[PDB]
Amino acid sequence: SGFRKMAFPSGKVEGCMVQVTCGTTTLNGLWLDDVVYCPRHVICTSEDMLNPNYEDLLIRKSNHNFLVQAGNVQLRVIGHSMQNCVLKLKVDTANPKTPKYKFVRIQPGQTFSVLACYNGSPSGVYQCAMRPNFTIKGSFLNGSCGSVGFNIDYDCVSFCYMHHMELPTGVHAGTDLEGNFYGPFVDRQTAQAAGTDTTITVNVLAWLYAAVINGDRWFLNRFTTTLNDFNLVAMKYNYEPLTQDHVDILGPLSAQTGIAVLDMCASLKELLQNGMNGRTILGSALLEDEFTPFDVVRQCSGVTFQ
Amino acid sequence: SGFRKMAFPSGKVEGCMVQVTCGTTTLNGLWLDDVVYCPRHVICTSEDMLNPNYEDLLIRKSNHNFLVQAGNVQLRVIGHSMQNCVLKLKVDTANPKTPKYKFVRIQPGQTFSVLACYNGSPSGVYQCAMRPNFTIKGSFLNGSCGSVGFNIDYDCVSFCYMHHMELPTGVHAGTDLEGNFYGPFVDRQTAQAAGTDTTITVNVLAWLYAAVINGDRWFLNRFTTTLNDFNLVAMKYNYEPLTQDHVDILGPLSAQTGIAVLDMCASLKELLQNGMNGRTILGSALLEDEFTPFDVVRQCSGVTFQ
Ligand SMILES: *C(=N)[C@H](C[C@@H]1CCNC1=O)NC(=O)[C@@H]1[C@@H]2[C@H](CN1C(=O)[C@@H](NC(=O)C(F)(F)F)C(C)(C)C)C2(C)C
Ligand SMILES: *C(=N)[C@H](C[C@@H]1CCNC1=O)NC(=O)[C@@H]1[C@@H]2[C@H](CN1C(=O)[C@@H](NC(=O)C(F)(F)F)C(C)(C)C)C2(C)C
Repeated sequence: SGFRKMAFPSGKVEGCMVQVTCGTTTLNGLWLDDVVYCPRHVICTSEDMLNPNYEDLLIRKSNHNFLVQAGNVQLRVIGHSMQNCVLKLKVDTANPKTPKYKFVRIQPGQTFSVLACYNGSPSGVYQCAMRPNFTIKGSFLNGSCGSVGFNIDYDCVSFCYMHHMELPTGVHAGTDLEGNFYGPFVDRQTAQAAGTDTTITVNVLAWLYAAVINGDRWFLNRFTTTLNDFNLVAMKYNYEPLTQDHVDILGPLSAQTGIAVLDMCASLKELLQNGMNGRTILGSALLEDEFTPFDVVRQCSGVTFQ
Repeated sequence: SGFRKMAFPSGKVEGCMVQVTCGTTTLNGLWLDDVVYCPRHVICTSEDMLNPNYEDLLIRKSNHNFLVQAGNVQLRVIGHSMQNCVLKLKVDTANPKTPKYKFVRIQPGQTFSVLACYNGSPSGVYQCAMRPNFTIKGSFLNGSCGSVGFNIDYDCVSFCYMHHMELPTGVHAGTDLEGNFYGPFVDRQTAQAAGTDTTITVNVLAWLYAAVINGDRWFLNRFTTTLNDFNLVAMKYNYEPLTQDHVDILGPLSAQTGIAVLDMCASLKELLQNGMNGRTILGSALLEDEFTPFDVVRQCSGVTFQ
């Protein structure tokens, strides 16, 4: 029993972190094979960050202007290219610790582990969800850029995120490992808005199923509803509209507990309309939306990795 | 900015996990140097767990009754001893991945990372606090025993916990790495009570300081209090009594924010007496007590590890 927010083991990603310095600016890089990936704003000064022209700024840089360091060991840079907002530095040495990996673009609602890094060294690991507004709720300070997000599929590390910036509301923004930002964000120190953040409904239902599995089920009322009537109520609370695809993904949880998705939707409706009354669910006084149906199944089975 | 519950990177501990089988019972072991450590109830059958006599049960076991497996590789057991509730199996091969380590007994209120394991393979990592009642709020299923808790001090892994059992209220219990349980718990399948769980006051104050650091400070009232008047109110809410040692540990946070500990105590008093009114602090509708002053400082600086 017990339900906790859990990150994937980070060992396979720890071996891929390096420190990338250009001028005075130092950040983290991801060393896979003979390529190091980092945010392209490593070439900027503080002044440049205000309105950068990355092409012109990069045109003044050679391979020798990039200091790539793995522990107390320097890697020799023999190539460099800008791919969208990421800089790829080709090095003469392949990472002997390169795991089986792939680059993926995660969808909103999906979760991933973040290994927060400073000066190429891991500081900590935590779980995040890609919000519907393409922001994350992380914990990143100066030097954290280049810290990556990932999932583990038994032996294969799937990289999905690279940290670039923090927005005015305290939330975070970054790119996939090809350099494309999630959301409308740009890598420039200029005022940018995240936009209305909605609640990942399928994840809230998955979290209600974990609560039921773990004996916590006071919220289960005797009512039921329809997808359109539930959606009509959920949109009033800024909840993402539940679809038949979402219903099918909740399938294994619905089967393991004997509770129809539409019955669980009606209990969610009464929780949204009447609140929690100071009571808790899994030790929380709010409805939690950062656990996918897969996160709940993995934890209610104990899925292990290599 | 941003404040998240963060586990230490788990790579150094991943290399120490092995699978220990005795009869049909399989659990996790911690392989450091030429010794493997696991819960002594690996020698029990389901029936034995009801009222075990570990000495007599162990007396029927030889080195060859213990199957120790690292990946798809068997370790040859050449010695075995019971140290309190842990079984230590001496193997012919030292772990080539043994990091710099030490065994420590943590105090209540202190936190640590748990690398949850099944069949010797890591499944996930999360942070826990040793409650004042010597229980933890984990996420452990069948096979999770032998999963360990640890802290990292730059290069040195400090092992402080080994999982053994789950109590009736869903909470967890285990031992240090010498086999002594935290709390009054025994490794026997018999009804056992955790006892009244109190709130780690110094940690709640540390979490209020992280909230202030991260711009969240609505709760800051214009009142102040004394240690005895605050304690008189905190004991009514099952809060651990704040001491001058606690005040001194909050020092760096008090200095970084310009807020006296006793002023922060008065705001905590009004939060306990009048509630949060549906408002949140760091995205939480409850007062959080699983972040020590050290956890807050580490995150509001970005302390990194080897
Ligand atoms: C990279 N190490 C940091 C990560 C930041 C540091 C504070 N917390 C973080 O997440 N990235 C930056 O400092 C980026 C960088 C220039 C400005 N910057 C920002 O994150 C700024 N944000 C913005 O201007 C905004 F709102 F548009 F996102 C900052 C004001 C420092 C928070 C570049 C190139 C975007
Ligand atoms: C070891 N792999 C498991 C971990 C358990 C499995 C479910 N979640 C956990 O934390 N340890 C056990 O199954 C231990 C083991 C016998 C019984 N057991 C328990 O945890 C039981 N608890 C108790 O009887 C109680 F309340 F006293 F703690 C159980 C009923 C299965 C929860 C031994 C030797 C203690």
